[PDB]
Amino acid sequence: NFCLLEVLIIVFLTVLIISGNIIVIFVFHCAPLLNHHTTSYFIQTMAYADLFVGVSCVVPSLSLLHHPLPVEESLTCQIFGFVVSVLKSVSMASLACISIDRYIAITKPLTYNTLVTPWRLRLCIFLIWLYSTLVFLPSFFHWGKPGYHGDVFQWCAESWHTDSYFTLFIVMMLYAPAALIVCFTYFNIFRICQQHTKDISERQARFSSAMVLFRITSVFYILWLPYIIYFLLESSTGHSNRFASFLTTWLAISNSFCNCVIYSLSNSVFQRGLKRLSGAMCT
Amino acid sequence: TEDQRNEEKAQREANKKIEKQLQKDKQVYRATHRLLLLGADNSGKSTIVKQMRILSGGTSGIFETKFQVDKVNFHMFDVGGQRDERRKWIQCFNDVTAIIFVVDSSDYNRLQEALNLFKSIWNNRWLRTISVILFLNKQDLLAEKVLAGKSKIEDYFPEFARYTTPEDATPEPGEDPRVTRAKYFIRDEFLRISTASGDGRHYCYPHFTCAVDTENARRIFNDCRDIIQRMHLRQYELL
Amino acid sequence: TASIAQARKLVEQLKMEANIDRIKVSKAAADLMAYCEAHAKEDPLLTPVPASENPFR
Amino acid sequence: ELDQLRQEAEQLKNQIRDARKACADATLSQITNNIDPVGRIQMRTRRTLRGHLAKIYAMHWGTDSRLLVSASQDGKLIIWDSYTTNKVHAIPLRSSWVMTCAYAPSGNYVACGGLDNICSIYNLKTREGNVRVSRELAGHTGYLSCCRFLDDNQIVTSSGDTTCALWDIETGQQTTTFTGHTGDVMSLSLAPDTRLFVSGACDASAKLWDVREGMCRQTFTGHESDINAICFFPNGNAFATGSDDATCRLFDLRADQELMTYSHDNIICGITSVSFSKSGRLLLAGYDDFNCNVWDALKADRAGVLAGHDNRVSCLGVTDDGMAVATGSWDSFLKIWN
Amino acid sequence: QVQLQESGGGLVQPGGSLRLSCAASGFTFSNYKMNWVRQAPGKGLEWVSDISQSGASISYTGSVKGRFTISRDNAKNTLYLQMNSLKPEDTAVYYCARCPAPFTRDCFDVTSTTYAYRGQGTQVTV
Repeated sequence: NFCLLEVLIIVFLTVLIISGNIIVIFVFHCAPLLNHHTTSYFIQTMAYADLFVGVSCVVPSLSLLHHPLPVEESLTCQIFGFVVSVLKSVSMASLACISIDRYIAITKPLTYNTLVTPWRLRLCIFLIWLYSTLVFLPSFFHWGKPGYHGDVFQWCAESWHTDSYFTLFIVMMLYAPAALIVCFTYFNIFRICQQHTKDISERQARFSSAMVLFRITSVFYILWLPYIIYFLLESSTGHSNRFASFLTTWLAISNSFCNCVIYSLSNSVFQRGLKRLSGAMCT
Repeated sequence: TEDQRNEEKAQREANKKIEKQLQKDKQVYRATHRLLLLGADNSGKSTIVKQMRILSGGTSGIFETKFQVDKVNFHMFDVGGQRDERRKWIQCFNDVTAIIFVVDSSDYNRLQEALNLFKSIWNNRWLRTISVILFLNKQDLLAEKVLAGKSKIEDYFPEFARYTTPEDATPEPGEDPRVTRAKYFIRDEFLRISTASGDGRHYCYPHFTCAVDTENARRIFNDCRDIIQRMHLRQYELL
Repeated sequence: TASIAQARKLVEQLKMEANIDRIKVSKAAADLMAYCEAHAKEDPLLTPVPASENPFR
Repeated sequence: ELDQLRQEAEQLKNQIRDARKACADATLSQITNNIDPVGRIQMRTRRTLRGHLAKIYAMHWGTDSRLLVSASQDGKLIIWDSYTTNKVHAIPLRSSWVMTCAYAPSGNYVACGGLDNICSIYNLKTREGNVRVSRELAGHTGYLSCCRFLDDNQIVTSSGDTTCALWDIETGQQTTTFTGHTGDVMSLSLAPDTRLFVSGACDASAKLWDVREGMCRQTFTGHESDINAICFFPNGNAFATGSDDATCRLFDLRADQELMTYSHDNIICGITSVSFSKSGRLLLAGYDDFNCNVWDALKADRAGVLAGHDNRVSCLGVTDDGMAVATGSWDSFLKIWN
Repeated sequence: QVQLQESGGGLVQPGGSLRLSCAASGFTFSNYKMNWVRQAPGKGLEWVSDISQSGASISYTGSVKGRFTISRDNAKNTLYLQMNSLKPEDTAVYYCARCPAPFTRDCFDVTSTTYAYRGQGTQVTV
C-alpha cells in the first residue's frame, strides 16, 4: 500500500516539476536573444529555485515508497520543511521583483535601462535568496514550524506545533509584501494599458471606412491563497484539518511547474526557441 | 610548448578587458535615443534642428545633433549629405525609437508628395515597427495663405470643400475657422494614411509648429515616452 | 561638348564589346561542372567532415 | 545626326538580342542528368559570437580562416577569433552608420565606411599596440555600400552614388573612378586573379569592371529589381548575384547572359547577403525571411537552412579553406556554422 | 531586362480625351504596384495615380481626382490611364513608374534622378 492515494500525486509532481525546470533552463541557457533581458534573469532564478524544490521533494516519495532513514524524522522533517519553504519564498519574492521590474519599465520608460543595472539585478537576486533564508531562521531557533509543507511525514504533524507570533511575523513581513506589490504593479499597469487601448480605439474610431505576468501571478496567487489562508487559520486557534492541509500545501507546490507550462503553451519567445532547440537536438 | 598556454592567458585577459569596455558602452548606447529626422527640403527641418541644437554638430554625410530633456539623451540624425533616392539607406534605421517627419504645410504644390512619403514610410517592411512623429511646420504661413485668399486649397485637394472640423482646440488659436478647418484637414489627411494599416505596432503623433517654437523638444519627449510605453506593454504582451 | 564626346566614346565602347569572344552556354555549364567535380574532395562543408580535421571540438 | 545614332543603337541592341538568342542552345539542368546531388546540409551552430549591441551589416574573414571582422550599428568593429570566441580588438567607430567592412588579405588593415561617406582605414599591426585609423578616404558623395581591399595600398570602394572607385591609401586621394552605373551600386566582389571586379546596382545591371583599363567590360541585366549582394563562383569565370527580386541567378562572363536562376514559390523576399563555398558547389544565401538558405549552385534546388537568427540575415561569409561559414544578422549575433 | 514601352499622345484640345499605354516586359507584371508620374516643363517630377497588386486600392492626386481613371491589364501586360476633361495645365511627359520591390506597398517612385524602373517617356500636351 504505502499511502497509495497520495504517492501517485507526489511522484507525478516530482517528475513534472524537475522536467519542466530542466526544459526552461535549456531554453534560457540556449537561446541567445532571450538571455539579454532583466526578466529573463529573474525567470532563470525562478527555474533554479523550482528545480531545487523539485529535486528536494523526491525524498518524501522515497520515504513513502522505499522507506529510507538517515535520521529517523527527528531532524530531516524540519530540514525538508526549511528547504521547501525557502524555495517557495524565493519564487514568491522573484515574482514580486519581476512585477517591480516591468512596473519600472512601464512607469519610467525612458530611464528604464539607466535604472536597472545588471549590478543592481544581481544584488537583487542575492537579496532575494538571503532574505528568504533569513526570515525562516526562527524555525532553526526551535520556536515554530514554518508551515504545513512537509507534513506528509506522520511525525511532523503530531510533534510540531506552530506559534502564532512567528507565523504573524512571516505573514506581515514576507507574504503580504509580495501580495501587495503584485496587486499594486498590476493595478497601475492595467490602468495605463487601459488608457492606451482607449486612445488607440478612439483614433481608430475618428477614422473608419492574456498578459503573461498577469496570468502567471494570478495562477500563482490563486494556488497560493488557500495555503496561506488555511495556514494562518490552522495557526489562529490551533484548528486541525488533514485533507485541506495536505491538498493546499501540495497545491502551493504545483506553482513551480505551472510557471513553465504557461510558457510552454504561450509567449512565443519561449515556444519558438523551444521548437528550434528540439528540432536541432532531434536531428 | 608553453608559449601556447601563455598566449591563451594573454588572449584571455585581452578578451576580458574588451568585454569590460563593451559592457560600459552597452550602458552608453542604451542610455541614448535615436531619431531619424526626415522630410522635404523646403520643409523647415533644419530650423528645428538648429532650435534643439541651441536648446554635437554635423560635419559630413549626416548632420547629427544631441539634445537633452530632463537628463534624457536624445541624439537624432538628419540625413542630408546623400543623394535624392532614399530606398536603401533608410533600412539602416530600425534601432531608431521614432522617425520625425517635418512637413511644410503651406506649399501644396509639395504636400501630396509628403503624403506619398508618409505612405512609403508606413508600409516599409523594416519601418512597420517604427512610429512616425509628425511635425507640421509653417503654421503661420498657412494661416496667412488661407486667410488672405486667392490660394485655394480646394483646387489642390478636392475633398476639403465637403470637409468639416470634427472637434478641435479652436478658441486660443481661433484667428478664423477656415485656418483651423484647413490645418485639421491636413493632419487628418496624414492620419487617414496612419490608421489605414498597422497591427498596433506604430502610430502617428501629429503636432503643429510654427517658425519660432521652443517646446517641440518636449513634444518629442512626451511622444517618445508614449511610444516606449506602448512597446513595453507589447513586450508585456497584453492586448 | 564634353557630354557628346562621352556619349560617342560610350557608344564606341559598346560597339567594341559587341564583338567579343562568345562561348556557348553548354561549355560554360561544363566549366562550372568541371570546377565543381575537380575540387570535390577538398570541400569541407559539402562533404561530411571527420572531427579529426577540426580536433579541438 | 541623331537618327543615324538611333539606328546604330537599334543595330547594336538587335545584335545583343540576336547574340543572346543564337548563343542560348542549352540548359545546365537539361543537357546533363549525370549531376549528383548534395542532399541534406545540416549546419549546426558550432559557436555563437555575442558582443554586438545593434544590428550587423557586414563581416569579412581573414586569409588565415581564423580571424574575422564584423562591423555593427552601435559603432563597434570587432575582430573575432573563430576558435576561442575571443575579441582580439574592438574598434569604436566615428560614425555608427556602417554598411560595410573589409579586412586586408595581408591581415594588417581593416576598413569601415557607410553613410558618413568616409572609407576609414584602420591599421592593426603596430609597435604601439593600439588600433588607430590610418587615413580617411573622402572622395564620395553617396553612402558607401561595400569596400574590398586589393592589397595594403589599394582599396576599391562602392558607393550609393553609382560610383565604385579605386583608391590609394597613402596618397589620401582617388586613383581611378568607375562610373557606368545608373543608381545605388551595393555589393562588389573581387576576381580571384584580382585583375577584375564585378558590381551590382539598383538598375539590376551588374557591371564588370577592369581595374587596369578603368571602364566596364560587360554589363549583366537579368534581374527584375534592385541588387543587394553579388559574389564570385571561385573559378573567376562565373558569378552569382541575389537581389530584392526574391530570386537569385548566376551569369557567366564568357556567356555574357543569364545562365541559371535559383528561386522558389514560397520565398517572397529578397537576398540580403550571398556568398560561395570554396569548391563552388554550395551557393549560400542570406534572406529577409529571418533565416539563411543553402543552394546547390548547379542543380538549382535548395539544400540547407541556417535558421538560428530571428532577424534578417545581413552577413554571410565563407572561409578561404572552407572550414566554416559565419552568418551575421540584425539581432546582433554572429553564428559560425559547419 | 527591364522594359517599359510607352505609346499614345499628341496634342489635344482642352476638354478632350486620350489614352495612355505602358507596355512592360521582363518581369511578373501582376506583381508590382505601378504608378503614373508627370513633369510639366519648368517644374519637378510628380506622381499622379497608383494601382496596387490586384488593382482594388487606388489613390489620386488632389488635382486629377475627378477626371482621370486608371486601370491595367496584367494578362495583356499594360498599364492604362484614361483622360477626361483635360485642363490646359496638364501638358507634361508621362512615365509609368514601377516599384523598387515586389510584394509590398511602400514605393519610392518620385525621384529626380535616373530612376531605373520608370519609362523612357511619352508626350502629352494641350
